[PDB]
Order: sequence, then C-alpha cells, then structure tokens
Amino acid sequence: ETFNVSSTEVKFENTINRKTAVANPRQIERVIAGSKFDFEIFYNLDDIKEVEKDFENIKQGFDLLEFDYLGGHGTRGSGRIAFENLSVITAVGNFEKINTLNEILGA
Amino acid sequence: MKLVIEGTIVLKTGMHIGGSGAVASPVVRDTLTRLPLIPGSSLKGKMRYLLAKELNNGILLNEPNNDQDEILRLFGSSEKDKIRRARLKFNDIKLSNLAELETFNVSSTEVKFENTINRKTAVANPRQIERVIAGSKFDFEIFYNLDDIKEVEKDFENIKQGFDLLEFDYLGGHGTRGSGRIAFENLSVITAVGNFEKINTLNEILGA
Amino acid sequence: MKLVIEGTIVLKTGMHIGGSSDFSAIGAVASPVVRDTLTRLPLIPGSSLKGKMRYLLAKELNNGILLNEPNNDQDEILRLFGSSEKDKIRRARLKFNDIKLSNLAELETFNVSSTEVKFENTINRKTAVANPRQIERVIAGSKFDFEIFYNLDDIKEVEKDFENIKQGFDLLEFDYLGGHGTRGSGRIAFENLSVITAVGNFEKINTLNEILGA
Amino acid sequence: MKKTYRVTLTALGPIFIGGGEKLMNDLNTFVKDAFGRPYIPGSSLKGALRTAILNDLKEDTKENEVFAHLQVSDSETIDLENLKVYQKVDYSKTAKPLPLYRECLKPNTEITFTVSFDDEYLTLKKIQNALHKTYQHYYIKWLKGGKVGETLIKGVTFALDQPSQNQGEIIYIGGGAGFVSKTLHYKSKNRDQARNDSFDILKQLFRTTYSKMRSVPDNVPTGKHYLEMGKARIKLEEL
Repeated sequence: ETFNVSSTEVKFENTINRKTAVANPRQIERVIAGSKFDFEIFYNLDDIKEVEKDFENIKQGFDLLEFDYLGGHGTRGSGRIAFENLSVITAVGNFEKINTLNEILGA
Repeated sequence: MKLVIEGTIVLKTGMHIGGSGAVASPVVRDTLTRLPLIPGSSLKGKMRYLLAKELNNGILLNEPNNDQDEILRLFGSSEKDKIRRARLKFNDIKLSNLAELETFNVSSTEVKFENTINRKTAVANPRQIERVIAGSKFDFEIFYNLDDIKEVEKDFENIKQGFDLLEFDYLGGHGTRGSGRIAFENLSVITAVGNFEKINTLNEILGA
Repeated sequence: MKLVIEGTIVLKTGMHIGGSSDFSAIGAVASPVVRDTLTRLPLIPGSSLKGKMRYLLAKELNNGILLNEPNNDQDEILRLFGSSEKDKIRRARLKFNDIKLSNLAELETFNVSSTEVKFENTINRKTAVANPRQIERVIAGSKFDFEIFYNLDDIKEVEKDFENIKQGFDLLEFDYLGGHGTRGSGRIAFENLSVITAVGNFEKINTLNEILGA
Repeated sequence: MKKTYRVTLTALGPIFIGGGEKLMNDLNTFVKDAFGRPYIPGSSLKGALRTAILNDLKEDTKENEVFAHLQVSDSETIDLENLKVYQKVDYSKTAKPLPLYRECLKPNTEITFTVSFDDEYLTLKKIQNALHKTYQHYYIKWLKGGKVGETLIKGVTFALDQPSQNQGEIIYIGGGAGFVSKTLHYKSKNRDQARNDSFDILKQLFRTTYSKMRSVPDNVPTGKHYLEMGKARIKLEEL
C-alpha cells in the first residue's frame, strides 16, 4: 500500500496456435513479486539423536525450493520464491542444543 | 543435481511487450517497482517456437505437446500418459540496467509515434506505442535440473541453439516493424548445490 | 536457418522523418526528426522503412494507384510483409530493424553536426510577408547500416523475394523516405547490399548476392 | 507514370532565396548545406510552380488536390566561387542604390533539379500553357504599365526577350525581386485589379500613392547590362 499498488495483479498471456497464428488472451491473476509471506512450521522433537539430521534435511528442502517454484505456472516465469529470516525458536522450555539448529538453518 | 544457466539479454533495438491511463498501448511492467519486464512465459514461448522450428524439418505446424523428445523433455509436456516434467525453468526478467540508463539521462521506456496512412485518404490516424528503449539489459537465470547424465550434453547444445536462434529474431511486440531485436551475452552455467563433474564442457559449449 | 540482408542506406537529399511535440522543451525547432532515445543520434525507424517500402511495391505490382488497405495487397506482399485475416492469418517473413547511424566519426572529422536545421520561409497572400519556420532534417551523404532478417520458409520463392526486394529498393531511390519530401527532402540511395547467413552456406548465397548487387 | 524531369536553371539575375540566417558594410549570409556549400532548396521551385499553376482564387489550402503529387527534390550542390557581391536598386524613378545589400548567387549559374510529378492531374500540357499565361500576364497586367508609364531612358544590353520563345518555360523564384514577384492573383483585368491590390497593399504600410509600385531589376559591376533579377530559363528533359 505504501507504493500505492494492489496486493494481487492480472497478467495477460497468449497461446498462438501454429496452424492459425492467432492469439487467445488469458487473464491469470497473480500475486506481485516482492510480497512477503511470514510462515511458521511447528517441529515436534521426540529424538535428540535425529534432530540434527532432520534440520539438515529441512534446510536442504528450503534450498531445493530456492531453485524451483512454489505453485502455479512456474515454468512460464511465475512461482519463484526465496526463504528469508530462517530461524528456530522453542514453544515452551528451552532446548539446550538450539544453536546448531539455528546456525545450520540460517546458513 | 540442478544447474543454473545465467546470462544477459541486451536489446539491440527497441522492445515492447504486453498491453492492457490516458495514453495508448502501455507495456507490461513490473507491478511493484514499475520496471519494464520480459515475462518468462514470453521468453520460454519464443525460445520454444524457434528451437522447435529448428529442431524439425524446416517448419513447425503442430501443437506444443507434439514436439520432438529433446524439445518435450526440455520444455515440458501435458499428455494423458506421456506427461513429462520440464528441465528448463524460466523466470520473469526485470530491467537490470536502470543505473546505466539513468546515467544517460533518459527514461527506461519511451513513446514511439507512428501513423497508418490510408491509401485512398492520405491522412494520418496516429497512435502511440510505448517501448522500452534500446541498450536495455535483462539479467536472466534459468534453472536446469539434471536427470540424465548422458543427455545433458544434447540438452545444453539445444539451449545454446535456442539462444543463438533468438539472436537472429525478435522478442515480443511489433517485431517485424523495427522492435524486439535482442542479443545474448555473458552466457554461463553454474551448479546449484554440489559441483557437477562436467561443468567446464558446458561452459565451453555455451560460452562460444 | 536464417539469412540476413546487410546493407547501407545513404541520403542524397536532406531527409525528414518522424516527429514529436514534447512537453519539456520544444526550443527553436518545429517538427523534429525521430531520433534514437538512448544513443541520442538520429534513426530511420524500421516501421517507416517498411511502410514506404510496401507503398512502393503496391505502386509497382498493381501499377499506378491502388486505393486499397494494406491487409489485402498482392499475395507476395502478404507473404513478405505480413497480413492479419479474419481467423486464417497469413504470417510475415520479413523483419526490419531500427536503423541507426553508424558513421559518426567521419562526420566528426569535418566538424559537421549529425542533424540539419533549415530556415524554411513561407510567403503568403499578396500582402507578401515572410512566415519563418524551422524544420529539422538529417544531412545528406550520411550513411545508415541495416540488417534485415529473412526467415527461409520456401526454397523455391527466395529468388522472386529477393528480386522484388531489389525492385523495391530500385523504386525507393526515385522517392523520398518520409517527411516533407515533396518540396525537396528525403531522397535515398542504396549501396553495399551484401547478404550473409547465420550458419552454413546453404540455399545458395551467390545468386542472391548477384541479384542484390545488380 | 511518375514522369521525372531534369530541369536546369540558368540565372539571368542575382538571386537570394531567403536563408533565415541573414544579418554600408551589412555583411549577409545565405542558405547552405551542413558543409557550408550553397544550393537551392526545392521548396523555392515548388513555390514558383505554385505561382505557375495555382494563379487562381484563394483555394491554396490544405484541401488542395494538385500539388501533393508534384515531387520536387533538391538540387546539386555548387561551390562558393560561383558568388559575387551585388547591389539593390529600385527602378521607379531616379534609380539609386538603396542601403539593403545581399551576398547572392552569381548570374548564369548552372543548377539542375530532379523534379518529378504524377499524372493524376499534372502534365506538362498544363505547365507549358500555364507558364506562357503567367509570363504574358506578367507583362500585360503589371509590367506593361511600367513600360508605358514612368519609364526612364537609362534602362533602354537589356533583353525584353518576348520575341525569343513563346514556350520558354520562364518562372519567377523569390529572391528579393520586388513584392510583385510574390503575387498570386492576376486574372483577368488590368487597372481595377491594380487598384484592388493597391489598397490591399497600402493598408499594410504608409506610402503616398504613385504608379507603378516597385520594380527591382539589377545590373553588373565600364560594362553594363541592366539585368532584371528573379527570372530564369528552364529546360524540360526526362531523367
């Protein structure tokens, strides 16, 4: 709203058929790039001997989304995301080895 | 394993993508920063058209689902059985060189005036075309995910073929009438996570 | 693949083309020339070259006058410059580019400006008072390289296509290129019409280079 | 047909087609190209043919249907050694050099033009008779009274050139050769039309009345020629 523009916009898009070479325009509503989506995922820890490998795999999954798209017509341009401010906090009662998770998640 | 192919699209002439104030025919732009934009759909579609027409016997008349295996594996498919995931992943490309364009004290886009002189009337009925200016640059990156070790060489040969096919054609808008001429430069490939063994051969069959 | 048409258009008379009435500063210039916007130097639009080129071929094939719209021209022009029918659209093969000036240095050796302004007076009714006005042209003798791209889509038509490209250029030296050309402006002349291709040497280059070198 | 012609002007008098850049010294300048080399722009010849064909009522408007097709180009570009300084003299009575000088083109200068025109309404069948008509009325409507009235024996080397060629294709281009050479309406009476334009002119300035108004010939810098300026000969040959 500060930049005086809506939260979602419409992109007009063709498909020209190689027989007839005419275009059929299609409205696809999209969300503006630069929008930010604050998420939170609840991780329940039940084995200390697996939590470091689990957070290694979680950070790897976020990194694999860094080079792929999130939903919709992503091969045609859209959908590209990036993860920022990745941090871990504890719901109640402090985890003792939280620093290695917050440093391999914030790498 | 996944690779990233990064380069630059520099506009040799003017360009005009898109449409739909108190003026006729605006360009499609970024919606937040108002930067002129190449949609990745348009770059993918024009590259797919040129590469499918050159990876064929001359001309191209059939639907995009009915292409060759190289094209269909490079750009995706949608069949009832023979559905494939695309290896290329194109992105919307915003204007990179506003610093370079702002140095020359010129706007990033400009308005092009041109008539249509009817033959039996010999009167002008003028119209305004917005064009992003020549000399504009567009830094792109396309994500290539590696599934076949024995096919990355052919895939990258086809990618370089699509690049220098687009070097001899235009990119969107009134192209045959002056607009749209692009050229590709600073072409390189890098690996996403964990180095590929044969990356030097890809940088030399794509850096030529 | 594709074959391009390199060349060089030069001006034998001071040429006027394009125009704008800008908000910022008109200055002491009325109806300026169209110029390239970043490099700030003058420009023949590919739109203007296409329009005058097609009008001259329309004067050539169905001779004299036509009084016809340019979506229903002759069928070779519909194949070359493009057409949009109702649903059965017949595509273009000929792609023009925005022609910009190349020989800046050899005009800078003689301390000659790239563009030209002239004081075009106008004598009115027998009261006979001058009405001075300034138009902006580009100086004759200036060179302009062009690279027209030509998609090969018919092997057995490129002969006639390049012969009518040469026929159109031959019809364009005897004409102006846009602007106030009817009272002494716009006259062009073609030179260095060399054809090269993208890759290979197929769809033989020699016959097309001879019929554009004629 | 698009009948192109190579018409060529030879200068019977000093000629100075405007220029805009114009300043007993009174150093003048002339229209040149960007190389500083003089030439005659094609709008001058188009105005001369406007005097030729459109010698009619005030329909010389944007609605015109004749002169969008008369494709006059520029000329060849001649060096500046074809240029001498000359003087302005008004041959009404007691001809004296008026202090208004110009650096102008030398007489008998060969300058050629790539003049063309379409055949939709324009042929040389019109040009020949219109030029002979405008020439014959340039004598019998304004200069005949200047011949019979207020005539001095100094002007009569001067060529009256009327028995020479009745198809001579003679125009007048605007080079400061009086304010009679820039006219449009001489049809078809002699003195009522003269007094018509006399009040039309004299409500624009302050002169006391006398006939005839203003005739400006010139001369050469003792050899003398009394060369009238503003007029030229034209040939009409194709390509």
